[PDB]
Amino acid sequence: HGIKPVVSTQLLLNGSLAEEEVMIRSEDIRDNAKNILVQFNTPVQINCTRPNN
Amino acid sequence: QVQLVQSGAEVKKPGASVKVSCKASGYTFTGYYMHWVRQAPGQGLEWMGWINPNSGGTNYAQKFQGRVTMTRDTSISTAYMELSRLRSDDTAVYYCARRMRSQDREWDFQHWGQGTLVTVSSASTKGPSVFPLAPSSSGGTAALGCLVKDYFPEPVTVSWNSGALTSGVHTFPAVLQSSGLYSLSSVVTVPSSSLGTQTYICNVNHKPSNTKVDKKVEPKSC
Amino acid sequence: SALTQPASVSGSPGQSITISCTGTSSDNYVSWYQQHPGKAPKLMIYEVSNRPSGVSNRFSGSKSGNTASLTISGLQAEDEADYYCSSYEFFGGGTKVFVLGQPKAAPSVTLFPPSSEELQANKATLVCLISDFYPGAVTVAWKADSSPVKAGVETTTPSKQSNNKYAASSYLSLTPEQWKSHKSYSCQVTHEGSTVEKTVAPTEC
Ligand SMILES: *[C@@H]1O[C@H](CO)[C@@H](O[C@@H]2O[C@H](CO)[C@@H](O)[C@H](O)[C@H]2NC(C)=O)[C@H](O)[C@H]1NC(C)=O
Repeated sequence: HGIKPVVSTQLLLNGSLAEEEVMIRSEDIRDNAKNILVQFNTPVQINCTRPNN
Repeated sequence: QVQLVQSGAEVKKPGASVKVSCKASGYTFTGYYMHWVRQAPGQGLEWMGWINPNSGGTNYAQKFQGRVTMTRDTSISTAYMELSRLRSDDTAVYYCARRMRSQDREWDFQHWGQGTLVTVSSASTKGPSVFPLAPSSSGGTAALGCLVKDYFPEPVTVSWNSGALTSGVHTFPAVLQSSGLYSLSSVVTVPSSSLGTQTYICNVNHKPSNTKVDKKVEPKSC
Repeated sequence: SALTQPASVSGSPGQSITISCTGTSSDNYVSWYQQHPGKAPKLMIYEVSNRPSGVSNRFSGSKSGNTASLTISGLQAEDEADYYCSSYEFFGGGTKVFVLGQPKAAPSVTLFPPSSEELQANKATLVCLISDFYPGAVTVAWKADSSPVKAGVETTTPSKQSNNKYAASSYLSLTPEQWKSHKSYSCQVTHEGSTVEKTVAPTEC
C-alpha cells in the first residue's frame, strides 16, 4: 500500500492506523532492550508552527 | 580480538560522584550496546543499564534511576558511567560488558572488561585499641591471642614475642565496620604447661598512625 | 534476585556435577557465567544449552519447567570459580565449586570474651575464631543465650590458609550493660551441615 517514508522519533506521524483496538507489537515484551511499537486506532492531531518569519 | 580497557581504581568520599571509563577496540563500536554490571565485594553481579553508542539512548535500572548517567564518545570509542551521590553500599567492582557478535544480540555477555574498583571510605587515621584474649582451661596446649580493635587504615603487622614465637601463629584478616575502622585478631596455640613460666606477647604495629603496642596475654583468673 | 542458586555444590575431580537454577515462569533463555576470583565472568552457556567458542564440551546446560541446570563432567583443578545463571537482566545468587581436599574436616572454633580492659571502657567485642576447615563454606550464628541474635554481628568470608584450608572470624559488638546482662552466649559455626558450638559466659572471676 501507500507507505509514506516519514522520518520521525518517538511519535509516528502520518502512519497507518490499526483497525478495531489499538495494537501493542514487540519482539519480546518481557525484554526491555527491544523497543515497543504502538499503533493507535483513533488518530491524534498535532499542529506545529514556526512563527519566525 | 575484542579489547575492553577500563580506567584505574578510584577513591571517592561518600556523597561525591565518579565517572568510570570503558574503552573498546577490535570491533565496530557503534554497532553493539554497552552494558554496565557491578559486583559488591563478596557479593553477586548486578545489572545497572545499557547504552546504545549509535544514538546515546540508555536504559537505567529503577534502582539507579536518577543517579547514574551513561554517556559515550564515538570518536574515541569509549563508554562512560557516572554515579552521583555515592552511598556506603556503592563500593563495588564495576564492569562494562558487550553482547556476542553471533546469536541475536544483547543478553549473552561474551566480552567483559577487567573491572574498575571504586570505593567509598569515610574515616580518619586512628590508632588501634588492642585488647588481650586470655586463654581458658584439651590443652595440654592452650590458645591465646589479641584483639586489634577499631583502627584505620590498614595494614597492621602482628608478630608474637617480637618474632621469637612463630608457631603456631595465625593472624586472621580484618573485618570492615560501618564507621570505617578495621578489626582483626591473631591467635597462637601454645602448651598450657608453659602458662606461668613462659612469656607470650603480641606485637601490633600500625604504621599509618605511628602506633607500636605490645599486649600481654596472662592466663585469666581461676 | 528471582533466580535461586545453591551457595555450595559438591563434586569430585573426574565425576560430574550439577548446578540448579530455579526461576519463576517458563518463557525465556538461561545463560551461565564462570567468574574466577580477581577476573571477570566468562560466558560458558548461552540459550539454555548452546555453548560459545571455545569452552570445553565438559560444560552442558539443560532446562525443565522452572529449573535450569549446568552440568560439568570430569571436574579438573581449573574449574574453580563462581557460577551464575542469567535471565534477561537478572542474575542468580552464585555457586561456589569446592573440588576436593581430599581431607574432609570440620572447623576448630576458639571463642574469646571481651577483655577486662575493654570493659573498663564502654565497649565489648566477642572474638570467635574459626580455623582449618574445608571446604570454605561457613555460616555463623549467635544466640543470646539461646535466642538467635543478628544485630551487631560481623562475619568473615572464608580465606585460604597456608595448609590449603580455610579460616574465618566472626565478631559480635556489645555494650557493658548488655554484656553483664545475660548468663551465656554462643557462636554456632555451621559447616557442611554440621554445627560446631563453643560456650561463652560473662561469669568472669
Ligand atoms: C489524518 O487525519 C485526517 C483528518 O480528517 C483523516 O482524513 C480522513 O480520512 C477519511 C477516511 O478515508 C477520508 O474519508 C477523509 O477524506 C480524510 N480527510 C482528509 C483531509 O484526509 C485521515 O484518516 C488521517 N490519516 C492518518 C494516516 O492518520
